[PDB]
Amino acid sequence: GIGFGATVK
Amino acid sequence: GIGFGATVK
Amino acid sequence: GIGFGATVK
Amino acid sequence: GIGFGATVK
Amino acid sequence: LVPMVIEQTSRGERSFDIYSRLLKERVIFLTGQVEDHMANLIVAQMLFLEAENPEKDIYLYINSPGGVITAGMSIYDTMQFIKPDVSTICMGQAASMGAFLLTAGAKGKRFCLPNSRVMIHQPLGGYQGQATDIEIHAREILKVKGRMNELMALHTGQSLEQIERDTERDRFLSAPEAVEYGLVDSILTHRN
Amino acid sequence: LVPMVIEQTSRGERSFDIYSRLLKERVIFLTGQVEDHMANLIVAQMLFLEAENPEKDIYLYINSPGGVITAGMSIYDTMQFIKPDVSTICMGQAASMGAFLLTAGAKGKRFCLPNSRVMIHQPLGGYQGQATDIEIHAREILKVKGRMNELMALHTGQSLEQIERDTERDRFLSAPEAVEYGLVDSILTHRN
Amino acid sequence: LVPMVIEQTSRGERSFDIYSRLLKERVIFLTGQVEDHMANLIVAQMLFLEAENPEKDIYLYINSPGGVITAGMSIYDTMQFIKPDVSTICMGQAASMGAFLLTAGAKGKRFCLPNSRVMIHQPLGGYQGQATDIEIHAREILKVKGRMNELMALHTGQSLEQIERDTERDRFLSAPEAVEYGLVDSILTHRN
Amino acid sequence: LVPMVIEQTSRGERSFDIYSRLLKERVIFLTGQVEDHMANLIVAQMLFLEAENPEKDIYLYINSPGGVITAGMSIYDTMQFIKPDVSTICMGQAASMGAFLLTAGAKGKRFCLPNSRVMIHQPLGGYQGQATDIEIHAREILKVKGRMNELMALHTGQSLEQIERDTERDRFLSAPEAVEYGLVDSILTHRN
Amino acid sequence: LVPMVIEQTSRGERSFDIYSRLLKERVIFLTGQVEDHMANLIVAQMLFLEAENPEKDIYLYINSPGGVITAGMSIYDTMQFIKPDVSTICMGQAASMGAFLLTAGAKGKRFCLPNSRVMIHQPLGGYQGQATDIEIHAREILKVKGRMNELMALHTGQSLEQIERDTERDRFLSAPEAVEYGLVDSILTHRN
Amino acid sequence: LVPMVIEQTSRGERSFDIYSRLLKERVIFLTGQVEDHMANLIVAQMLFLEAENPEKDIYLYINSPGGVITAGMSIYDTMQFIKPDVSTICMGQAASMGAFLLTAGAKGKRFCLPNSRVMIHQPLGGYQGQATDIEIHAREILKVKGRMNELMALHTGQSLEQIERDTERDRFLSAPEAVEYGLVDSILTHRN
Amino acid sequence: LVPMVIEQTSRGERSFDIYSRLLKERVIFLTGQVEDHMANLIVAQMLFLEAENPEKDIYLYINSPGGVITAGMSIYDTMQFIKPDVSTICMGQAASMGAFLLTAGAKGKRFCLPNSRVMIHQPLGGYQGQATDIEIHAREILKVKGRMNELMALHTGQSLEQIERDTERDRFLSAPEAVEYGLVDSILTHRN
Amino acid sequence: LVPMVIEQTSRGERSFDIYSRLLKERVIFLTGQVEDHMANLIVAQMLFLEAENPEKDIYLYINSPGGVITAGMSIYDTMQFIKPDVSTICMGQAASMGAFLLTAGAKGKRFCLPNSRVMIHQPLGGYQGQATDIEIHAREILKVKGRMNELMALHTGQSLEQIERDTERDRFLSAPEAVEYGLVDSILTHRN
Amino acid sequence: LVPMVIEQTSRGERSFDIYSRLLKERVIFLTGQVEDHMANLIVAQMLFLEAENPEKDIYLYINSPGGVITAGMSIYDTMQFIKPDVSTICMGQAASMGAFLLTAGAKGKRFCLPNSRVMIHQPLGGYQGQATDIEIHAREILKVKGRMNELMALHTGQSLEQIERDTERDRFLSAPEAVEYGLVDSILTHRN
Amino acid sequence: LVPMVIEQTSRGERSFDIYSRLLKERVIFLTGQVEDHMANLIVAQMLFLEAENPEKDIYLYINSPGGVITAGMSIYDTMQFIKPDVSTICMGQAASMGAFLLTAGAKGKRFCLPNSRVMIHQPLGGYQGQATDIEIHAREILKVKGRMNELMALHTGQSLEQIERDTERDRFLSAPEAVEYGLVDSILTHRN
Repeated sequence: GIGFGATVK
Repeated sequence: GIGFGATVK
Repeated sequence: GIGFGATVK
Repeated sequence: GIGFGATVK
Repeated sequence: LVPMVIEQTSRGERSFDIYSRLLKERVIFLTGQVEDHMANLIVAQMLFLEAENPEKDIYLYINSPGGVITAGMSIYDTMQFIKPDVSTICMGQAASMGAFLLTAGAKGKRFCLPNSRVMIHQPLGGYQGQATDIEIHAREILKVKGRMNELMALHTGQSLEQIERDTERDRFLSAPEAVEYGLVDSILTHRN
Repeated sequence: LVPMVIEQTSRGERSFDIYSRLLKERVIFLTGQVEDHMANLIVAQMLFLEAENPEKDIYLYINSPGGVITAGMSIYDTMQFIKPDVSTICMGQAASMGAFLLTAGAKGKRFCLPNSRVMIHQPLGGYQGQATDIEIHAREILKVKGRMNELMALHTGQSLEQIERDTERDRFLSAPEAVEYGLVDSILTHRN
Repeated sequence: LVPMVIEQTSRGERSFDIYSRLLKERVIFLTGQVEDHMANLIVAQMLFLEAENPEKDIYLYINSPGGVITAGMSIYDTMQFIKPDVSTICMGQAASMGAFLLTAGAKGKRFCLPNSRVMIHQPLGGYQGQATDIEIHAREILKVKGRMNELMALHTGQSLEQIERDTERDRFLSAPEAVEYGLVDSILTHRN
Repeated sequence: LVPMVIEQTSRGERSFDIYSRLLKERVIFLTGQVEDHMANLIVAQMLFLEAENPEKDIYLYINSPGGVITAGMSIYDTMQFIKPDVSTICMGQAASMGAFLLTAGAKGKRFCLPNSRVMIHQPLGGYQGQATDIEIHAREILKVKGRMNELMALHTGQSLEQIERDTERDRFLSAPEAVEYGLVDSILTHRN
Repeated sequence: LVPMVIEQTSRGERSFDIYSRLLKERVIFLTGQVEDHMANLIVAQMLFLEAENPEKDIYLYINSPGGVITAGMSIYDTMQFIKPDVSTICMGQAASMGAFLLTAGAKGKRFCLPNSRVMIHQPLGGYQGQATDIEIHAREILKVKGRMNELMALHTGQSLEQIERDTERDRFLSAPEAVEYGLVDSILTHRN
Repeated sequence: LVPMVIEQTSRGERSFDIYSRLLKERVIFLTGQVEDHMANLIVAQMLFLEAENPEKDIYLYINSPGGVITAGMSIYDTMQFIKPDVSTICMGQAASMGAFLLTAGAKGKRFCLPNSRVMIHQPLGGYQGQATDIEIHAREILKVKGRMNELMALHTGQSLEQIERDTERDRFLSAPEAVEYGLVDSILTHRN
Repeated sequence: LVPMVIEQTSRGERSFDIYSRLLKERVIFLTGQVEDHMANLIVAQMLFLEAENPEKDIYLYINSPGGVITAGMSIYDTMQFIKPDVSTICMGQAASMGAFLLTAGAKGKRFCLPNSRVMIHQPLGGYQGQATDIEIHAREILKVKGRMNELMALHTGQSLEQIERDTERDRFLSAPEAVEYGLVDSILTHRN
Repeated sequence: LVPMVIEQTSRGERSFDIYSRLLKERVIFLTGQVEDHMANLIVAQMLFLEAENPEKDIYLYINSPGGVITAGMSIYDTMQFIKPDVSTICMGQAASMGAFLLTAGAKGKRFCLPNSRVMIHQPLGGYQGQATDIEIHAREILKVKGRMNELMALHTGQSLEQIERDTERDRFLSAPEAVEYGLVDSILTHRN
Repeated sequence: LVPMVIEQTSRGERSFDIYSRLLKERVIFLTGQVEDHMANLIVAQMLFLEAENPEKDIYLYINSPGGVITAGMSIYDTMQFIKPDVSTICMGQAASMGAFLLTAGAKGKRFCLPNSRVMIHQPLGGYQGQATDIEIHAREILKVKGRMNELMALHTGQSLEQIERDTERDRFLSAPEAVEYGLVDSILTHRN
Repeated sequence: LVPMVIEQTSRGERSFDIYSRLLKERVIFLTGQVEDHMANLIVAQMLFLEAENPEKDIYLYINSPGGVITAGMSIYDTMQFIKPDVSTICMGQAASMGAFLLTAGAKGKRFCLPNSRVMIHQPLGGYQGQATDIEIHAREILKVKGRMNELMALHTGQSLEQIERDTERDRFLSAPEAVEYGLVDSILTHRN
C-alpha cells in the first residue's frame, strides 16, 4: 500500500 | 450494498 | 496634611 | 528530472 | 473536497463521487440544517430511487440539528408517498426536525447508533407587526405545533398528551431511551 | 453538492445530475425565492419541453416563500402560452407568488401534499421620492393587486369579492382547505 | 489546489487526485476541526471501504484540534460498527475529540508519530435562557462528560476515576506519555 | 433636559430640579432597566430619607421592564432593613424584577394605577465554558430561582407551589388581577 | 442624573449631591467594575476621611462584579494603612475582587445584607507572545494567586489549603454561608 | 462622578472637588496611561505648588501601566527642575514609565504600598516606510533606550550593565524586591 | 490560474497541471504559511512518492514565512519516517518553521539559493483564562521550545546551548551563513 | 478632569482652573497636535496678554508632535507681531511644527528641558485628481517647503543649504544638539 | 474568463488555454504584484522549460508594480541557476522588484516596449515592538538594500555609488533612458 | 455564465465558448476597466493571432470606461509592434484609455457604431508623502500627459496644441464628431 502501516518494497 | 443495513461478505 | 506621608492627629 | 537537483541534457 | 471512487462493471470502469456512489446503493444523507434547497435535493433522490426500483428499501442517514419545518415536511410527505420503505438511521445527533424525520421512517426499520442522541422540542417562530397580524401568525404556528405532535404520537405510539408534555421544553434522549420511547426501533451496536 | 446519476440506454451509459435527470422526465423544480434569474431558467425549461414533446404534461414542483411578482408572471404567462398542461404540486409550502403559480396550473392537475401549507396575501411594495412619483407607483401596485385578484378568482373559481376579502391580510390554508377553496384539486396522500 | 496523480493498471492509465488515490489504498484523513459535514464524509469513506473489502484494515490519519462532539461520535460509532480494524495514527496533534477518535482505534493498531502531541479535556458548551432550560442543557452535557470518560477508560485501560481527574483541565501528553497512558500503543519513529 | 422648579421657603427662594424636588417629599423613581449604578443610587436615597425622618413613609414609583437580579436585591434588602414603610406604586409596567420590588413594598401600601400591567417570570441567565463550571452556575441560578419564589410567596400570600407554576413562563397580570393575586393591595383610579 | 439634597446648618443651607452628602457622613460606595480610575477615587476619599477624623469609622458599601486586581489592591493597602476601621457591607453582590475588599474590612465590622451573594475564584489573565515572555507572565500571575490566597486566609481565618481548594473554580456563597466561612461577620436583616 | 468636599476656613466654608482638595495639600495623582494631555496637567500642578511654597514636599501618587515616553520625560524633567522634593508612592502598580517616575522621586522619599508591584522593560516602538527612514527611527529608539537605562542606574544605584540585563524583557518586582533593587526606599505597611 | 502542460509518452499525450507535473518527478512545493490543510497535503505527497519508488530522492522546495508548529511537525515526522532522502531547497525565504523543515532534510542534500534568507526564533503562543490554565499552557510551549531546540541542534550539529542563545530573538542568516551554521550544506549558485 | 486652585487676593478668594491660573502668570501651553481650533485659542491668549501688559514676557510651553502647517503659521505670525518676547520651552518633545514654533521664540529665550527631543522634517501633503490640479498643489507645497526652510535658517542662524539637507528626511536632535544647532539657546537642567 | 485556443498537430487537435499555449512556446508572464504564490508558479514554469529543452531561450514578460522582495529573489535566483538565457521584456511598467527582474535577464536579451516605464527605489519595510527587535529588523533590511544595490550595479554596469544615489528615492526611467542606464539593452519599436 | 457554441469541421464537431469562438475569427473584446490582468490577456491574444496568421487583420472591440494607463500602453505598444492591422470598433463607449486604444488602431480601419460616445481627458493620479517625493511623482505624470497628447495628435492628425486644449477637461464626442475629429474614420450604421 501507500500509508504508514502498509509495507513498500 | 454499502450501507449499514445492507449486508457485506 | 491629608496624604500618606503627611501626619494626622 | 525537472527539479534543481535532477540533471538535464 | 469530495473523494472520487471507481466502480468495476462489465462494460468498464466508472468514476463516481463518494456521495453519488452510495446513492447508487440507495443511501441518502441528511446532513446539517434543514433548508429548502437541501430538502428539495433529498426529495429528488427519493423520487429517483423509487422509479429505478420501487420494491427495494431506501436508507436515509440523519446527522442534523434541525431547521425549517416546511422544508422538512416536504421530506416527510415524500417518504410516506413513495412505495419503498424509507429506513432511517441516526448518526451523531437528530434534533427537532431531524428527529421527526427519524421517527417518520418505516416501522421496524428505524435505528440509532449506540452513542447518538435525539432531541425534541416544540416549534420556534416569530413575527413583528400589527396585533391583527400577530394573531394570524400565532394561530398558525400553534396549528403546526398540534400537527407535529399528532404525527409524533402516530409514529412513536405514545399518546398525544404524553408528546405534548415532553415537547414543551427541550428533551434529550439517548439511543436506549429513544428505543423505549418508540422514537426508534433498535440499535446498531455491531455488525452481525 | 449535487449527486450524479446514471441512465441506461441502448447506445450506452449516460451521466446526469439529479435535477437534469428529472428534467428529462418533464419535471421542473421551483425552489426558494422567486427572482428574475431563477424564473428565466424555469421559462427556458418549459419552452424546451414543449418543443421536445407538445402533447406530454409538464410537472412543476413548488416549494417557495414567494418573491418578485414580475419574475413570477413570466412563469405564469409561459404556462398559459404553451400547449402542454402544466401540472403543479405543492411540497412544504407555496406562499404569495408560489401559491399563484400553484393555482395557475392546469385544471384538474393541481395537487398538494398532505402536510403542505399555502399562504396568500396582497402585493408588497414601496417607494421613496416626490409625491407625484409616489402617486404613480401607488396607482401601479394597486393595478397589480387588482390583476392578481382577478386571475386568482379565475383559477380558484371564487368571486372577485371573496378573493379581495381573504387577501387583505395573510391567510394560511392547509392542504384540505386549499382543495375546498379551489386553490388545488386533490391531495397525494399515498401512491396507488 | 490538489495535485493529480497517475495510477498504472492493466486496462490503462487512470487520473486520480491525491486524496482519492490514498482512499483506494484504504487511507482516510481527518484534518481540521470536526464538524457535521467533514464527519459525514469520513463515515461515507469507512462504509465504502468496508463494502469493497471487509477483511482489510482501514487507516485513519488524524491531525485535528477537535470540534463538535456529536459530529465526532458519528465517526466513533461507525468505527466500532464496521468489521475492519480502524488503525489510527496521530500526525502533528490530536486534541479533545481527535484524541478520542485516536484512542478509539483498534487495539494494538494505534500509533503516534515521534513528535506528535495529544491533548484531552472535558466537554465545552453553553446556553442562554430560562433557568429551567439551563438545568436541562446543564444535565445533558454532564451526561455527555460521563459517557466520554467511560469510553476513554474502556479504550485506554485506565480507571474511570483516573480519567476524571486528568480531564478536569487541559492535559498535554507527548507521544511517549500517550503510550504509557494507554492512549496509543507504539510510536512510528522510523520505517523498518 | 430636566426642568427646574422653585420652592418658596421662609429663608428665601430655592432652585431645584424636578426629581430632587420630589425627593424632598420622600418620593423615589425606579425607571428603566435595573442595573448596579441606578440601583446604588436608589439605595442612597432610601438611606438618606431614613436619616432625615425615620417615621415618615417613603414612596417608590416603579416603571421598569426589570433587569439584573443582584442589583434589584440590593434595593429589596434596603427596603426591608430601613424603619420607614416603603410604599410602592406601579406606573405603566412593572416586570420581572420591578414586580418583585413592587410586591416587596409595605403591606397595605402597594398600589397599581388602573391601566398598569405586571409581568412575572423565572430568572434568565447563561454560561459558556467547561461542564464543571456549567454545573456550578446552573446550580446557582436554581438557588436564586428558589429564593425569589419563596419571597414572592411571602409577600403575595400565595403558596410556594402556586408561585412556581405561574412563573415557569411569562405571566401578565392586569391591575385588578394583581390585587386578586396578592401582588398589590388596591388601585388608585381617582384622587379622593 | 444625580439628585441634589439640602443640609441644614447653623451658618445656612447647603446644597449637596447625594453621593457627596453621604461622604460627609463617612460612607463610600464601591459600585461596578474595579478599574484604576474609580479605585483612585476611593483612595482619595479614604485618605480625606482619615484626615478629617482619624478615630471615626469609615463605611465602604460594595456592589461590584470585580475587575482589575492591581486597581483593587490599591484600595486594600489603603484600608490597612489608615487608622480608622473600614467597615464593609455587601449589597447585591460582591464578586472576585469585591469579595476580597469585603473580607479585608475591619474584623467584627464586615456585614452582608440578607439576600446578597458572594463569589470567589482565582485570578484571570492572559498573554500573547514568545514562550520566554509567556513564562514570565505565567509565573507572575501565579505569585498573585498565591498572595491573594494568603490574604484571604488571614482575614477569613481559614487555612491556606482550604482557600486554594475552594478558589480553583467559581464558588458562590449566600449571606449565611459567608458568615460561617469567615468572609463576613454578621447579617443586617433589620434595623434595631 | 467626582464627590465634592467642604473645607472649613476662617473666612467661610469652601466647596472643593476631592482631587482639587488634595492638591491644596500638595498631593498629585498619576493615574492611567501616560499621554501628552494628562502629563501636561501634572506639570502644571507641580509648577503651581512650587510657586505657592518652594520648601514643602510634593507627593506624586502613581497607579499607571505606563505609556508614551516623551510624555513621561516631561514629568521627569519637571520633577528634577523644581526645588521641592517630589516624594513618590506606588499604589496598585507602577509599570514601564510609571516605574521610571517612581524611582525618579527624591532619594529617601520613594515608597511602595505593601502589595504593589513594579514592572520594568525596554522601550516599545515601531515604524513603516523606506529602509533609510527605518534606520533613522531605529537608531533613535536605541538612543532612548540607552538614556532610560542610564537614568535608571543613576537613581536605583545599580550599574548600567545590570539595568541592561534586567530590562531586556519584562521583569516584575514585588514591593520588597523593589526596595532591595534600589527602585524604592521603604514600604508603608501601617501608619505610625 | 495554473498553466497546463503536456507530457509525451508511448501510450499518448497526457495533460497535466504544472504542480502535478513536477510531482511526477518527485518535487514538492511548500509555499506560504504552514497550516493543517496544506501540511496534510504535503504528507500525502510524500507517502505517495515513497510507495511509487522508495529508493529515489524526494525534493521539497521551501518558500514560507512559517506558521503553526503542530502542522509543521507532521511534515517533519513524515520526512524522517519514510525511506527516501528528502532533499530540501530554500527559495526566497525559509523562516521559523520553514527553517526547521529545511534543516530537517537529509544530510548532505540541503541547499540554499544564493540570495535566499533564513530566519530562526523561538515559538510564539498565548492564552487567556485562569492562572491554573495559564500555567499549563505556559509549561507546554516551553516543552515545545526545548524540543525544537534539541532537534535544531541534532541536524545543525551545533550545541544545545548555542541554539538557545541564537533563538532567544529573531536571527537572520544569509545563504553563506546558513552553510557555516550547519543549517544547510551548500549553495546552488549555477547549474553545472 | 482639571483641578481647581485658589488664589489669595486683597478683595477675596478666587477659584481658578489650573490652566487659567497659569495664564494669569503669562504662561501658555501648546499640547498635542496642531489644529485650527487649538491654534486659534493660543492666538487669543497671546493677544490678550499683550493687551494686559505689552512689556512682560509671554511663555509658551511646547509638547507636541506637530500637525497642520497653516494652523501653526497663525501662531508664528502672532508671536512675531506682538511686542512681548515669546519665550519658548520644549517639554517632552517638539516635532515638525512644534519645533518651528520652538525656534521661532525670542532670541536668547528659547529653552529645552534636559531630556527633551526635537524632530524636524519637510512638509507632508497629498492630492488626488487631474494632473493639472496635481501640478498646482505640488507647486504650492514646494513653496511652503521653501518658506519654512528660509524661516528655519533665519532663526537658527544656519544657512539655507544646511537646513535643506537636514530636513530632507526626519532628523532627531537631543537637547544638547538643539543648542549647538541654533534651534534653542540653553537648557534648564536645574533651578538656580 | 480565459479564452481557449486550438493547436493543430499530427496526432490531432488539442485544446489549450491561452496562457498554457504560450508556455508551450517558452513564454512566461509576470503580472501584478509579486507574492509568494505567483512567484512559486513562475519558478515551476522555468524549471519545467529547462527540462524540456535546456538550450532554447525562455521569455519572461513583465507588467508589475513590484511586491515582496523574498518572493522576487526566488525568481531571480532561478533565472541565474538554469542554463537557458531568460530574456526579459517590459510591457506597461516594471517597478521596484519588476525592474530588478527585468535587468536580471540575460545580457543582450533585455527589452522595453517603446512607451513602457521603469521605476526603481529602495526597499520598503517596517516593524513594531521592542527596541532590541527594531535594531534586528532595521539591520536586516539595510543588508537587503545593500545586496539589491550590488546586484543592480552588476547587471546595469553602473557603479555601486551611482545606484545608491539614484535609488534613495523613486526614480522613473522611460524606455530610452533605461537603455542608456544599462537597465535594458534595446527597444522593440516595430517587428522586422 | 457563458454560452457554448458548436463549430462544424471536417474532422468533427467542436465545442467552444462564445468568446473563444470569436477569437478563432480574429476578434478580441476589450470590456470594462483597463487593468494589468485583463490587458495582459489581450496582449496574449494579439501575439497568438499574429503567429497564426500575420497577414490577416485583427479586430479589437472596445466598450470600456478606461482605467490604468500603464496597463493600456501595454496594449498600445503591442498593436504597433505586430504586423497585422488592428482594426478598432467602439461599442457603447470608449473613454479615456479606451479612446486612446480606439484611435491607436490602423488608419482607415477605426470605426464607431452610430450611437456610441467617446470621452477624452488628461491623466488622473495622486500621491501622499514628502514634498520631495511629490515633486517626483508630479513631474512623472506630467511627462505621461505630454506623451499621451503627442500620440493622440499623431493618430488623430490634429495639432499638439489642439489636443492640449481639448483634454484639459472632460470632452464628449458623439460618433459623427469623432469622425470629424480624426479619432475614428467612419461609422458602421448598417451592413452592406
